[PDB]
Amino acid sequence: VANPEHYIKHPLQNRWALWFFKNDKSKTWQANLRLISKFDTVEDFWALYNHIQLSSNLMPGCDYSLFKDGIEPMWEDEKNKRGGRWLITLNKQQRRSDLDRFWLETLLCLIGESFDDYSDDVCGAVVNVRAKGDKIAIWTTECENREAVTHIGRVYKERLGLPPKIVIGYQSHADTATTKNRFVV
Amino acid sequence: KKRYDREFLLGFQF
Ligand SMILES: *C(*)(F)(F)(F)S(=O)(=O)[N][C][C]1O[C](N2[C]=[N+]([C]C3=[C][C]=[C][C]=[C]3)C3=C2N=C([N])[N]C3=O)[C]([O])[C]1[O]
Repeated sequence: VANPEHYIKHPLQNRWALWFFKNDKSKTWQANLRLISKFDTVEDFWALYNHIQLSSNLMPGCDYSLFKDGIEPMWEDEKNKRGGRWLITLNKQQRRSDLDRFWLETLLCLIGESFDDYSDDVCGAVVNVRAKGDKIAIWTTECENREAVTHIGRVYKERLGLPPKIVIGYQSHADTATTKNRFVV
Repeated sequence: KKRYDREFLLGFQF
């Protein structure tokens, strides 16, 4: 038969679903959350990424959310309720320089499965486009797993290329909706 | 099981 290496799509470990949040106050938060499309290969990822707008070009109050097929971009989802997020705080000047660069590095960390065995703990990621300052976060399934959370946050910091002086905080979803850092790297 | 390098993935952009 034919060597599949000449015609086959490069498959990912997980199928990923990209979501979009359009800020509307007349509707509830969940009503604004909409699904864009699903992909489970490398080519289909770039087929989606190339035709959508960058995070810097969105309106204030819009979110991109890339999660595993089956997990919704909210804390009340089974996979999310017991975990938390590695938050990256950006300023207004980092929208031009860092925002689109950090988000695509974040996207490649998810689909590329860059955290070894602890890539299974990863639920997804979401970029917040706000006028007061942009935010990027990687969500995990369990905040109690110390070894899992610490590895993801360390390797994620190394991928983005953040200086050692910059300190980022992991905060759980249960503490955010009731903020304090459970871990720092 | 299925893992990729960042520089391998960037080559499939165009
Ligand atoms: C923002 F994080 F920017 F989205 S927000 O400050 O929460 N926007 C205000 C409004 O958003 C609602 N919200 C946001 N999320 C996503 C989320 C989860 C964990 C940490 C940060 C953001 C959710 C909700 N609401 C619900 N019910 N589930 C979510 O997952 C908040 O209610 C807030 O009033």
